[PDB]
This record gives sequence, C-alpha cells and structure tokens, in this order.
Amino acid sequence: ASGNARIGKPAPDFKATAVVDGAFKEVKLSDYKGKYVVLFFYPLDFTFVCPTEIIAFSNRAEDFRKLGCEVLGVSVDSQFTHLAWINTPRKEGGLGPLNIPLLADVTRRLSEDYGVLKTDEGIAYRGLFIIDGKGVLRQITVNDLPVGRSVDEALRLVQAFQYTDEHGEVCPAGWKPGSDTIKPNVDDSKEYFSKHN
Amino acid sequence: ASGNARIGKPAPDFKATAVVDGAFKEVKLSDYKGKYVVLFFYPLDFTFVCPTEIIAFSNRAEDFRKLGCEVLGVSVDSQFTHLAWINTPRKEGGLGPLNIPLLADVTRRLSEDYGVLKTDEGIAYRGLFIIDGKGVLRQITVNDLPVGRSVDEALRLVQAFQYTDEHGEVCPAGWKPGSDTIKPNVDDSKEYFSKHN
Amino acid sequence: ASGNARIGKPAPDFKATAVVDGAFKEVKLSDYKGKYVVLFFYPLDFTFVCPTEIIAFSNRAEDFRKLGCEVLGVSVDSQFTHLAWINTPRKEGGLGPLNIPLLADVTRRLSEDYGVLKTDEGIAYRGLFIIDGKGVLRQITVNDLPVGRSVDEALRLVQAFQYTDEHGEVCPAGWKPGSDTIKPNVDDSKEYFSKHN
Amino acid sequence: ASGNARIGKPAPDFKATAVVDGAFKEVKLSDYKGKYVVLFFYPLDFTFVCPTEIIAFSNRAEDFRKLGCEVLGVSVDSQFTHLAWINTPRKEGGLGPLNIPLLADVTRRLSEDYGVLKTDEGIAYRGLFIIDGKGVLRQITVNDLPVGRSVDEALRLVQAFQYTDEHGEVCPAGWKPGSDTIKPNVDDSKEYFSKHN
Amino acid sequence: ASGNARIGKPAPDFKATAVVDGAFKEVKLSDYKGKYVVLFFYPLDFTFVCPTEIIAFSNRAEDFRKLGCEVLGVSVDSQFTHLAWINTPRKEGGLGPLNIPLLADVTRRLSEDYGVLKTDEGIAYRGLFIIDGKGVLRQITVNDLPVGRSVDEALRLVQAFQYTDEHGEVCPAGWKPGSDTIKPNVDDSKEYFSKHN
Amino acid sequence: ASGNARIGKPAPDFKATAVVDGAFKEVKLSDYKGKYVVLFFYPLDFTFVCPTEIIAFSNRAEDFRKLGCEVLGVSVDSQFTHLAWINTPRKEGGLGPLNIPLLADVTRRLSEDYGVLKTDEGIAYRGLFIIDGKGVLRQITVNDLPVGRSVDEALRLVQAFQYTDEHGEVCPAGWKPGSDTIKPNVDDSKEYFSKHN
Amino acid sequence: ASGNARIGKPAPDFKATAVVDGAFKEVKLSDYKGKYVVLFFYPLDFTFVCPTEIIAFSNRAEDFRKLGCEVLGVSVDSQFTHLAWINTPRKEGGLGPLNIPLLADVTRRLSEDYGVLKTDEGIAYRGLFIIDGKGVLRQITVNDLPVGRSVDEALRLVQAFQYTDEHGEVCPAGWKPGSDTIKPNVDDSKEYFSKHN
Amino acid sequence: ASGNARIGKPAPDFKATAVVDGAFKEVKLSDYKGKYVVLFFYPLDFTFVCPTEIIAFSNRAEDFRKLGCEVLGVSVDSQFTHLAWINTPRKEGGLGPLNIPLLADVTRRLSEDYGVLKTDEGIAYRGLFIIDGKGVLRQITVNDLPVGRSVDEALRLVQAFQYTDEHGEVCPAGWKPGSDTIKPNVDDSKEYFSKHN
Amino acid sequence: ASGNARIGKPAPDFKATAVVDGAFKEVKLSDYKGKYVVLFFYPLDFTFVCPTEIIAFSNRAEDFRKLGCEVLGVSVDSQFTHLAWINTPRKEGGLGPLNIPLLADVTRRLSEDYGVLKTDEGIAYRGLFIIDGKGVLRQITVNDLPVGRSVDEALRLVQAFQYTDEHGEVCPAGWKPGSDTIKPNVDDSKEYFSKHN
Amino acid sequence: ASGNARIGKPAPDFKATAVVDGAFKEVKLSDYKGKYVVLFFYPLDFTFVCPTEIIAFSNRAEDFRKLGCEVLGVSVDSQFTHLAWINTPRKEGGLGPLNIPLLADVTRRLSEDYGVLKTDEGIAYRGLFIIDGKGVLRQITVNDLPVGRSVDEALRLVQAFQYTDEHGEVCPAGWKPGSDTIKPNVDDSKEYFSKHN
Repeated sequence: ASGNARIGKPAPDFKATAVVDGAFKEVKLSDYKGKYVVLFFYPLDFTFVCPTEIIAFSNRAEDFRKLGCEVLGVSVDSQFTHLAWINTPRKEGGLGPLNIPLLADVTRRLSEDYGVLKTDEGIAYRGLFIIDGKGVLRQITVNDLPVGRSVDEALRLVQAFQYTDEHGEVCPAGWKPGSDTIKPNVDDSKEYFSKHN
Repeated sequence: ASGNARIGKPAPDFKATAVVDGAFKEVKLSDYKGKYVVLFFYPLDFTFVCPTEIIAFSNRAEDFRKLGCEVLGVSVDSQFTHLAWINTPRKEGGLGPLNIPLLADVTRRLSEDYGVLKTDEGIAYRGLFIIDGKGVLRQITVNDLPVGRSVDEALRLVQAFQYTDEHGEVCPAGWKPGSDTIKPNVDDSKEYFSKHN
Repeated sequence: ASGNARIGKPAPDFKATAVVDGAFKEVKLSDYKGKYVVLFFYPLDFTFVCPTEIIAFSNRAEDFRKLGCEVLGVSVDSQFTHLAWINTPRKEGGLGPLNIPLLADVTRRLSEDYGVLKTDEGIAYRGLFIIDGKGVLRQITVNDLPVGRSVDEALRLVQAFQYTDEHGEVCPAGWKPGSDTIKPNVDDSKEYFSKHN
Repeated sequence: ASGNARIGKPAPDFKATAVVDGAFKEVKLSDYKGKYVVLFFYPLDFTFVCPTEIIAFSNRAEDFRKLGCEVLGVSVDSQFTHLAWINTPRKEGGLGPLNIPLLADVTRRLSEDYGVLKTDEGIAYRGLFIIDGKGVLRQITVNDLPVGRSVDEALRLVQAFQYTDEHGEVCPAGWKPGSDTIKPNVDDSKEYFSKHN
Repeated sequence: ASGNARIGKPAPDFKATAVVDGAFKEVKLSDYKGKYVVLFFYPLDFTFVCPTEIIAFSNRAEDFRKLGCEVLGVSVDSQFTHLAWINTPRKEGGLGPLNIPLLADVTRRLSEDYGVLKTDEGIAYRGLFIIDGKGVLRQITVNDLPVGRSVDEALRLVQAFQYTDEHGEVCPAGWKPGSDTIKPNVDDSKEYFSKHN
Repeated sequence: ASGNARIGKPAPDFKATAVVDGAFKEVKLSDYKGKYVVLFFYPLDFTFVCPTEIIAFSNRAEDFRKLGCEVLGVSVDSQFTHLAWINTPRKEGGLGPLNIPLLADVTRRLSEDYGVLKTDEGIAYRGLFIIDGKGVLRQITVNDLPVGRSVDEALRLVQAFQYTDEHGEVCPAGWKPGSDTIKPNVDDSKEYFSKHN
Repeated sequence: ASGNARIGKPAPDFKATAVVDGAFKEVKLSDYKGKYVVLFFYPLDFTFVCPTEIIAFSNRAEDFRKLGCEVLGVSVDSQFTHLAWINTPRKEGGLGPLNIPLLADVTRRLSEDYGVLKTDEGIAYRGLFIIDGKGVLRQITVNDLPVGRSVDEALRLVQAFQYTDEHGEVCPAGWKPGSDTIKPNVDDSKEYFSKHN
Repeated sequence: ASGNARIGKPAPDFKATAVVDGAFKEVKLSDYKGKYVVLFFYPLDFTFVCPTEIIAFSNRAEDFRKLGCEVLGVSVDSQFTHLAWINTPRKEGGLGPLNIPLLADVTRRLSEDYGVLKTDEGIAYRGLFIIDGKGVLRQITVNDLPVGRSVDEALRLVQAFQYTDEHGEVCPAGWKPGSDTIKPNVDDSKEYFSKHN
Repeated sequence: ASGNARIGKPAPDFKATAVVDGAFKEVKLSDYKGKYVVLFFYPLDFTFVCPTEIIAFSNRAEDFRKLGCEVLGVSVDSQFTHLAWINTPRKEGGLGPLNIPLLADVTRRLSEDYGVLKTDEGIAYRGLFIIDGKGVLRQITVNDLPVGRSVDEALRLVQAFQYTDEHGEVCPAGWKPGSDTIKPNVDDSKEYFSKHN
Repeated sequence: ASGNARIGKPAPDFKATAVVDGAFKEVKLSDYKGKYVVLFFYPLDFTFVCPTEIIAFSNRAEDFRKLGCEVLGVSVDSQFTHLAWINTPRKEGGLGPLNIPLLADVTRRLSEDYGVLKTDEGIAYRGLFIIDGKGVLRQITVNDLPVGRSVDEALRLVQAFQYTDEHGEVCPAGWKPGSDTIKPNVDDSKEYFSKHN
C-alpha cells in the first residue's frame, strides 16, 4: 500500500550503518548476493516485544547461516542506541551479545522503501522480508505492534523457498523439510494427490 | 502494506459471490463485524499449492470458529469454477466438500484492494490477512506462488492478537497459549525480563 | 465504445496461453498471417450458453479450415479451468475433446483490447470477430449474455469476405456461395438490379 | 462496443428526420418504448449493397412487426436524397416503395453515438443494433462495407432475445423457435446437457 | 469565425471526388494553378434554391472559362447522389447535364475548412469563394439558406480582380468592364475624382 | 464566418462614436432592432475605393431606408478624420455631405468582432454584413482591398431576405423584385421547376 | 505598467510608414543610430492640443538637429490622414508643411510597445521618449490628454543627457547650458555644494 | 505607464513613514484629498542630483501650496537616514531644513507600485507623478539617474491641469499662465487656430 | 529563519512525549503560556557533544526557572532511549538524573517544523530557540554538529529579551544584567552614546 | 524558513559594494577562500542597537583576523549612507572610523539569500553567519530586533569550529580555548566522560 517491496521483483536496495560484533560497520543488500536474507524490522529499541524477537533470531542465527541465509534486524534507532541496548543485560530488558547485525534506519529510508513505516509514530511495523540469493523478494510478513513474529516460521519459509528453487517442485501448506512436495503440472501432480487424499 | 490494506486501519471492505455449502451466496466483510476474519487469497483454481491450503484451512475451520474467527478463501476464479473444483474429488486434485466459503473475485477488485494482484498474470499472490472484530487489519502475510502458508501460524497469530486485545499485554516472539506475555511499560516489563533470562 | 477493435484496421494483437489438443500452448495473432481468423469470446467456463457455442464451433472447425480460416475461443478463465472443463463430459455440461484452441485471458487484456469486457462482472460479452489474412478486422458481432451466436452466420460471413476479397464484387444481403453479386460501379451494377428486380 | 453503444445499457438516444410512407416525419427512440427496435446503418444512398439490405428488411418488415419489433434504416444522406432513392425504380438501383422508415443522419450524430462512423469517408459502417422494449441495447453487428447482413439472422436474434426475456431460460448456439433452451443454473441445466449429448 | 478561409492568404487546400461529365473524377485545388476558381458550396442535393444556383453557374460556365476561371460546386452529398441528381430532369427539380464539376464533401472537411458548415444541420451554408491563379483567396460571399447568390455579381468580381491584378489600378464600387478605375496614389487618384464629381 | 460573425445567429453587438449629419453621435446595434441593417467596413479614410463605396451607399441610402434598412459605414479612423473627410470636396477625393452614419472603430473591436481586421496593417477588409430586424446576421460579403462592392447586389440581397422573411418562399439564383420564388417543399416546388424548365 | 519602455535599456524597436516632406517613407529606429531621438506620441489627427505640439516641435526641429537629435511624431492615424492634415491650413486646424516625420501607427504596435495606448479609446496618450545614440531610453514623459508638453523642456533634457554622456558629471535640478554640474563622487561634489550654498 | 501607475486612473495608494519638520510622521495619499500632489522619487540619500531636486522643491513648496498642491519627496532610504541628511548642512551635501515631507520607502512598495524601481540596484529612478485633488494620476515624468528634473516644468503642468479642470478647455504646447487655451470641439477651436496662425 | 520558525511570529506549536523526572509525560508548548521557553535540539542520544549540552542545561535549569524560563531538550530518539540514557551514569557518557524535560521527536515533526532536520542523516542540528511568554519566537541559534552551544549565552539572551519586554529599551551588543540600555528614539538615545563614547 | 542558508553546505554567495577604510570597494565571498568569515546583518544605519554591534566587532576585528577570520557587516542601507554614518561621531550615535567592511545590500539580495529579511519592514534581522575557509556555512545566529549579539560568543564559535576542523575532536558545551575536547567515538570518548564526572 506504500513503498517498493514487490514479491517477484528485486527487493528494494538498502544501505545502513549497523552494529556488527559490537562495532559500527556498513551493510548493503549487495553484500548478500547469492545468499538468502531475512530482513526484519522492529519499532523501537528498549521496548518489549522487540528484544524477544531480536534475541530469538540471534539465538537461531546459525541455523539460518547453515542454510546460507543471513538474518538482519533493523529499526529507526541509531547505531549508538543499538549498542547501548546490546551493552544492556537481558535481565534488564537489554539484548546482550548479539549474533546478527542491527541496522540503524535513522533517515527512515529503509522503512519507507519497504512500506513498513507507521507514519503517525515514525516507527517501523513488525515487517519481515525474505529475499533470495538473486535479490528477489519472496515473502512479506507484517505484524501489528503488540504481537511478535515466529523465528520457526521464518526458517520454514526460507527452507521452502530454497527447496522449490532447487528442485522445481512446489511446497504444500505447512511443508517442512522431509514432507512431500508437488510436481507443478496437471498430470504429475496426481502423484501427490492420490497419496494424500 | 498492500494496495489499500494498511495495518491498524479498517481493512478494505469487500463484497463477493461465494460458494458456501455447495451453493452460491453473497459474502461481505461487514457480515463478520465482532468476529475475527482470516482472509486468504490464492492464485488459481485447479492448480497445486492452492488446494493444499484450502483443504488445510477447511479441515481446521472449526478450530478458528471456536475462537470467534471466520476463515474465507478468495481467488479470481468464478463461483462456477469454484463449485466445479469442490465437485472434483481430492484424490484427483479437487477440493471435495469444504467447510469455508470460497469467494469469487472475478472483477479483481478484492485482489487489487488488498494489494495482492500479480498484475502480469492477473492472479492473486498468496496473501493472507487477519482482521479483528472491529474490522481493523492486524496482520499481512504474502508468499510468492511456489510456497504454501502455514495454517498453524495463522492460528497462532489469531490467538495472539485476541490475547493482546483482551489482556493488554503483548506477545513475545513465538508466543503460544501457555507462554508468558509482557506488561508493556518499563517497570512492569521487568517481571518478564528477569524471569526469562 | 471501449477498446481498440476497429473495422478496416489491423485487429488488436493478442497473445495468450491456450489449451490445444489437451496441452498448454502459446497462441498469438501473428501465428495466423495469411489465414482468416474467427475469434470468439464467451463469458465463463462451466456455465450454459458457452459450452453450446464452443462445441458448435469445435464441431464445424474443419468447415472453417477448408476455407483457410482458424477458429479460436477465448474467456477470462485460466487454462487450468479450460482443461478441467474439456475433461468434463458434455452430458455433465463439459466440453469434451475439442478441435479448436481455447485461450485463457486471465489478465483481461484480450477482452479489454477487443472492447468486450463486461466491467461490472469482469467477464467477456459474446463478442465474435472476423479477421482477414492481412490481419484486418472485417466484422464485429456482440451478443448480450443469454443468447448464443450462429456458427452458420459466421461461416457465411467468412465466405462472403473471402469472395469480395478475391473478385472485387460485393455481396448483397443474404448472400451465400452460389448467389449473384454486384459489380460496385454505377453502370455495371445495373446488371444485378435489372436481373433481380 | 460502439461510441456510446454498450450492451446491457440504455441504447444511445436518437432523433432524426425520416422518410415514412413517402413523407417526412420525425422519428425518435422514445417512440418505440415497449417495442423492440432493429436499427441498421448503411453507408450511402444510390450505392450497391445498401439497397439490397434496405429492400430485404422492408420486404420482411411485417415479420418483425408481428413480433412487436420495428425496423429502422439510417444513413448520413438527407431525407431529400432518401425520397429521391425511394422514387427510383428498383431495376435502376432504387428502393421503390418502402415499408420501413429511412432516417437521415446528416449531422452524423447517430453514427457517432452508435460508434459506426467510418471517419476517413464520413459514412456509416454496416452496423445493426437490437434494442429491447425497455430501450436497452442487446446486440451489435457491424460489417465491413463489401458484405451485406442477413435478415434471417437479425430475426432469429430478435426472436431469441424475446424468448429469454419472457422465460428466463437461455438460448444455445443456433437456437431457433422450437429449439430447446437451458435453465441457467447448475442443477437444472443438466436436463439440457444430458438430453443433447 | 470558423475554418481557415482568410482573404489575402492561400485558400484552404481541397481534394474531392466529383462528378465531371457524368463520371467520377478526383478534383484538387492544385489542378487549377494559374486559373481563377469560383468555389461555391450549397446545402443539399434535391432541394430548392440549390438547383437554380447550380444550373445558373453551369449555364454561364463558359463565360467564366473564357476568362480562365473555373467554377466548382460542392455540397456534403455524395458523388452517387450528385449523379442521381444530374440524371434527374430539370423539370422535376433535377440538374440535367452539367457543364461544371460537382464535388462531394461527404467527410465535411471542405465545408469545415472554408468555415461554412452549419453545424446544427450538417450542411454547408451558401458560401462562395473566389481564388486567384496564385491560389490566394480574394473574396468571400456567404448567404443564409433561403436566398440564392448572383452569378452576375460573381462574374463581375472575377473580372474586377483580374483587372486589378493585371493593371494595378483599383476598382470603384459597382465597377464593370469598361468603367473607369483609380490609380491608387494620392495625386494620380485625382484624375478619377475630378472627372466623376 | 467572421470572428464572431455567424450566419443565423445574433450579429455581434457593436457601439461606436459616429459622424451623423456632421456631428458626433453614439451608434449602437440595439438602436436598429426591428430594422434591417447593412453594416459595411472599409479600410481607410482618404484612400481610393473607399470613397466610391461610401458615396454610392450614401446616394442610395433612401432606397434602403424605404425598405426599413439602415446603412452604416465603419472604418478604424476616428470621428475627427471622418468629419475632415466629409468636409473634403468629392472632386478632391473627399466624401462631401453624407446621408449615412460613419462609425469610428478606433479600438478595432468592431473589425475584430466581425472578423475583418487585416491584422498585418490594422485596417478592415471590405466586409459587408446584412443583419435582420431580429438582430440576426443573414449575409456576409468580404472583398480584398482592390475591388469595390456593389450597392445593387447589397440592395437585391436585402430585398430577398425581406421577401423570404415575409412570404416563407425561397429566392432562386439571381432573384430580383418581380421574379418567381420557390415553395420549399418537395411537392409545391414542382410548380416552379416545371414552369422554368 | 504596460509595454516595453524601460529607462536604461534599449528603447523598443519600431518601424512605421511615415509622411516625410509630403511623401510616404518607411522610418525605423535603426536609421537614427548615433543620434538622439525624441519620439512623441499624440492621440488623434484633426484634434486640438496635438496640432499645437506637432507644429511646435516642427518649428524647433532645427534646434534639435543642431544637437544631433531627431524629432519624430507618431499617432495611430494612417499616413493618408497625416497627409490630409498636413495639406490643411494651420488657420483651419491643420498642420501645414512640416519639418519632422509623422509616423502612422495603424497596427498600434508602437503605442503598445511604448506602453502609451489608452486601450478604452484605441489612441496614444501624450507620451514622449528620449532615446540616446546607443538606442537606450533615457527619459519618459507622459501627459493626460488635455495638457500639452513643453518643447523647451524636451530640449533641455536632450542637452542635459548629452552633456552628462560626454562629461560624466551629473546635471542638478533645473540645469541648462552654462549652469554648473556635479562631479558624482563624495569628495569632488563638495566643489559644487560649497559653491552653491 | 509605471507598474500600477496609469494615467487617468486613481494613483496607486501609498502610506509611508516620513520626516516632517524634523520629526517622524505617517503620510498617506488619502491625507491629500482635494489637493494636487506632486510625488517625486529619487534614488539615494547622500548622493548628488537628489539633494538639488529636494532642495529646489522645498524652496518652491509654498509656490505649489498657493495653488493647493502638496509636494512629497520619496526614496528607499529610511526615515533615520532622511533625518541625518536633513541634519547635514547644505554646504556639505546635506538637505538642511526642509519644507516638504521626505517619505521612506524601505520596503520598496511605493517604488514598485509606481513602477520606478531600478531592479538591478534596488533604487528608484527619478520619477515624478502629478495626482489631482480627486486622486487621479495625470502626469508621469521619469528621468534616468544623471539628469535632474525641472521644478518650473512641474509647476507649469500643475497649473495646466488645474486650468483644464476648472475651465474645460485644453492647454496647447508650452502653455503657461497668460497663454490662450483651445475650446475642444471642431467649431469652437477655430477661434484659437485663426488667431494664432 | 528555520522551516516554520520565524522571528517575531508565534513559534511553531509542538506536542511530544517526554521524560520528566524519570517518567513519561506529554509536553506541549501550550503548557508554557506566560513563561519563556528555551527549546534546544540535539542530534543523537548516546553520542558526544550532546550529553555535555543536556547536562549543562540541566545543571543550570533553576537559574532559568528563577527568571520564569523553562528549558526543554529534544532529539529524534524515543522516550525509551531517553530514559535508558538517563539511567546511564554520566561517567559512562550517560545523562544521570535530569532537571529538564527530554522530548522525543520520533516523527521528526518538531525538527521539521523548526527547520533543523539534517535531511541526509535524519537527525536534528544543534538548534536552539528562545520563545517568550506570549509564544513568539525571539531567537534562533543553530550550530553544526561538532561544536556545542553556550548555556551562558542562552541565559544572557533570555535576560536581554525579558528586560526589553518590560522596560521598552533596547540592549546593546554584549549586554548583561546591570549594563546600560538605550532608549530607542533619536533624541533620547544620545544619553547613551555620549556617556559611552 | 526562507532563503538558502543551510548549515553544512556552501554559504550563499554574495557580492556587494562596501565601505572599506573610508572608500567604496567591491566585496565578494570568493575573496575570502581559505579564511573564516563572520557575516553579520543589522537592520538600519542611524539606529540604536546596530552601532553598538558594529563598533564592538570593529574594535575586536583584529582578534578575528589573527585567527584568519574576517568580520563583515551588512545592512540594506547604501554605501553613501554607511560612509555618512562612519563620518558621524560615535558620541552622536555614529560609527566613527571603522576597522571592518560595511556592505550595502540595497537590492536586499543578501538578506533574502541568507533568509533574514524582515519582509514587512524591508530590513534585515540581526542575523550572524559563520563561514569556514571552504565556504561552508557552519553557524546561524538570528536575534529579534531589540537585543544585540555578543562578540565574545561569535569569537568562541570561530575558535571552536577552527579547532574541530584541524584536530577532528568535538567541542563540548561552553568549550573555550584550552578546554578539553571529546574524541568522537564510543570507546575514546570514555576518557572525557570519566575525567569530567
């Protein structure tokens, strides 16, 4: 309804200062050519749902990396606030040491380009975007602010997109690694349907 | 973020002819005021991922209705095609009997209003929208065509939004029934952060 | 009143996926250079006048091909629905095997370009167009939805346009093969008028 | 599809001077409320296909009148020229006495409103329009100039539209008085399909 | 007030099918380079003032031709109507054989370009235009419909414009061949003024 | 056809200071309601054709007034120049005493509104305009500068419009008082055509 | 407030037919390169203040020409009216023989370009313009109609501009040949201020 | 001709702070109803021509006041700068004591409304304006910067406009008190013309 | 000079969530009617110059409040970040307990309305604004990012504006309490200039 | 809020005649490349705050020059007014001899480009601008009219900007030469924060 995030088209380009390994660094979409990217927006540092999503993705960061997928978090806060929050203990609502980059969208350019800026408050909705290794947007998930996202579902979707890319079959509702897939033509699809009904 | 579909605003109204219990009936969003609605778009009748999503949501329709949530499926196909697909056995790639309405968006107004029309093919992307009982859009999920959605995650999200609606706490990453929630102010949030770190 | 179909001008170009001998194939107007084309739109797969028209044209298709004329059927339904309709027995309202292509106009571009889209429903009127081997539109017929067309009249019109094309005489009202024609100049036309009156 | 001519909408209003029983009289669409109207345009008085069409319709005008349908011809020529042509013997290419009104469209307003003006010559294409007793346009037929229309088919179409008007069944391809019709709903149409296949 | 007819400027180009000696022939303004042209428009074939004007000019056509002036008549009627009118005896309101071309302005371009189209009826006013041998418009005469023009006055004007062209003197009011002219400078003009007052 | 001068429509309004019987007086078109008006424009006081037309109209002014027609002359020169020219003897190229008003169009509004301003010189062409007693323009005559008009033809046209106004017959080519007219309907016109051919 | 006459900028270019020594001649601003020009407009030939201004300037024309300044008079009247007025005795309000050109601004271009047209009457105000030998406008004087200008003041201004041009001193209020001037710098102007106060 | 300054129309209103007998005071055009006003712009305080003009007008202010005319000087300088210049001795380039108001136009609205702003320096040209007791602009004088105006000519024009106001005669070139005027009609003007030639 | 910030006019209104004594509260400009406000923007929480300014104003807060002036800081960071910074010890670059409100401009509306947003970074320049008890902006100070402001000067300016508000005298360069002021009129100002020079 | 003065971008260029050492001279921004420039606007010569500001900056001009910074004053007054004010004793409210250029902004271009024109009075606000050797605007200070600026603070700011320019550390609140600066990065800034708290 706003922005440039269109499924099946080049994901909107982005460039931002990020906190990586406790220091500041530039991060560009072009750095991830050939890898999947999970780009997740959250509204505000030092709030409530947001730490739980950042910590859960960070904790699972290596599961995504094994599949060749990089997880990036972003909010409109600055890298200085991000680092203050990292340097805050998890028992006190902080992030502690982090295993994924935290990008600063201080100009709001990323949130606008991805169509997730809550304009009346100046903060990003809980938008998550899956981008494949060719740079194409494959998936858009946007939650209203009071409800966190699911790292498990994000991982399922990355796995499913990579599987369909690699084999040319399509993934049924609720597919997980090991589940049956469907050959996408009228005749061959009957192998799946005869078995599952 | 979807055409006129904006989180936190009234979801775009819709009116459509639907197949309901093997017969044709008009269905309107206003019919569901006071109830949650899961509205899911799918690209094409008589294809491959789409039946698996329609059947999965149909099979679990009652779980959503036990929560006061109605599930509605939508594609650009006509009601006559829908019915022909309902009348095709599941083993042959049909839908068989269905326990959810199947809306016909032959004018494409619904797909355009929700921002999910893949214009170059004239079909809807795999867009799912969660609308609360006040008619406000709370959640947007959109998949590229080869990967089906998760009925479980749809259910988790509806459970989560209903839980935050009633209790005024917020749901952390991965929340499900039985999970702790956070009191969204700085002092009261500490109860959650100390317990879980 | 809408669209680009103008008698005496190049017919609106079209390209569409079609069902041809039970398989999917791209069909485009340029495939027919040097042949007459009868392009007929119908509103909806799995309805009632439409199969009778499609079957009547399919059954006479060779009568057109002997004249070097190709008959093409088109609706806004997808090729998957077309195929399910072809695989439905005629006794049950299906098409059965067909001897003409059935084009899928899912984007509605063909129906818009030919001015036959019934916008408030998103379906094509019963528009039939006759295009000569030069690619020029020669005839427009458009019926409201409840009244089928006549295959006999379409064939007569093709015959008449081919005859005037080759001989430079003009075809009176009601002309069929074997009927007298008029030499369209003031002096030579008296041969017809004085004979037939 | 023609200028303001849209199937299923009110037919473009018209008012013209006509020759009626050898005298001048104004003719307007509103005169024919409660009756069907067949309005046929032709390009030029004192030419070749046109007299054969006007004569054929005039000869058969009572076959339309018995059905409550009025036939009206129209070209851009003036009523004075129409009267001259009526006063010319048919053996010399004239019309002789006529049993239908011949309208003068010297301003070209009718031709423009019905979308049949051939602009590079300033004459009407051979457009025929069937309007019902409620003034709604039901049918459009336009031929290129060298090929005359069929009075049989016009009559069949008038008969078809009146039959579906009165009985709410639909007319298959090639329908003629006495042929079977289809009840346009999924269950009741099976009567037709099983009997005819 | 409308059109492009401007005294002292190149007359608007025209190209028309005409009846010439009972046959059809293209006539273009450029055909007349080096000759004067009297182009007279009239409203309608088979009316009342029009034939008397056409016949009056046709009867006097050789008086203009002897001067190197060609007379051309034009109305919005077609060449087929013109010929029919020529083939009608003068006693019955016809033209009989004509000694001038009669141009068909069926597209109304000539009438619009000379600014004489009566828009509410689609017919030309009684406009007459004198064009010199360089193709420059010299004179505009336009009458309302009920009053015919004067061939005598049109001849006088052609003679006067040729006289001034050749001799560079100017023609007083009512000048006719044989009358005194004025040398158009202050001193030499007194030759005229002293004599006639 | 001149600026705002449209035959059949109210003549463009005008008001001007004029010389009338050697004094300055306001003249307005509304002064002549109920009377015919001949309005003639000429380019320049103290030139060559102009005095001959002014004197000729002045000399005949009573022939026009006996018909209830008022003759008005106009140029772009001021009333002081008009008066000086009236005070110049005709033997010297002056006007001498005048029997018609001479309007001063110093703003050029009259010439512009009547479409006769020769813009590259700022002077009016020899435009003459016949306006009826309803204020409706009936006739437009415009000569290039070197050739004077005919007062006899102006009088004939006034006589003819008044004759057709009062009797409802139309005036053939070259009609003068005493000449036959035509009854402008098909049947009654035969009286003239058979008498005169 | 209108036009293009701007002090310190090139005077608006002009070209006009003029009466010069009793004959017609083209006069253009570029003819006066290197000379001063006093260009004076007046409203109307054959009026009252204007002859007195024209005669005054003509009587003094040699005083200006001794200084290398050319005087030009202009009104909207034509050259024929100018000559008629020159040929009128001064005792009767005429100009008699003149020693300055009288330009005819019949298109009003000069008056519009110099911003002196009184639009409601179509005549020039009493505007006088001093142009130096480089073509730059130095002075603008405009009087309402009832009050004539002063030739002595125009002469004083020409002398003053020429003196400042040549000496680069500035001319105090009321300066005339022989009067002191001011050296326009702070230090050197004290020579003047101490002497005269 | 001056921005909004149009001869014969109400002079542009103005309101300004002014130095008046060495104190600050608001001065507005409406203060002078029923009195003539000579409003003169000059470019800059503490320059060279300007003080001679200001002083010359001040010295003659009672001369203008005995005629009911108020003189006002104006520049873009502030009232504080005006007062410093008044408090500067005349021998030093100052104004000494003054008998006329000195208006400050530091917004440049007066200079822009009177069309005398030299835009590339931000200072007024030497524009003088004569406004009559009814508020109507009668006279515009503008000098380029190096040449002062003439107080005697300003007084002459004030006298002349008051004389024509009072008596309804017009003032010939060079008119002063004691000179004859002209009765502005053709017949009474002969008294002046015969007497002075 | 800042976005909507114009000296002498009502300061741009603002409303924002702020940290006030360790808790969140809405702060609006209307809260301070009848009091002076020093509104200072800074670019980023958890950076370097910014904490020194915030602490310096916090430490001096009561000096301002004693004069009836309220000091307000603002940055684009959220109130959660502000509170985390306040809860950070000054020795680590935190703010510690603060005596002044810290406003959150997460929408950037305040920074835009005050014209201080550094667009390419999305952060506010070091803009300081002094607003009087009537809500009128009296002072704008904007620093580039590397250079902090002076609290001593802000206080001096508040005192200076308050003094001039009460006593209607004006404050020289470098005025501090106890310093002489100037009576702003020509005569009474000499008291000051003679004393101090 | 108006004009082009943007911190961190090239300062608006300027050109102007100034008084320098008692004489007139052109000054332009490009003259000061490689030097800091303090450009201060003031509203009016011969007023009250302004001289005290100009004298204070002139008295301390060598303090700035030693630092490679040039102080320039500017008001809308002309250079002749400036020189007169400079020639007025300071005891009289004059400037006396001056050690800084005073620029004349008579066209108001400088005040508009720097956005400090008080448009309703046409005079500059007390805007001061600090520009670095690269021409980049570094500081903006604008006071309402009744309060003078502080030369001490202007100098402190020049000193601060020069210091950060050369060393790349940032200047805390109130920094004066010899005060500690901050290294602008997270870790190195700790040296300052631990020392000073």
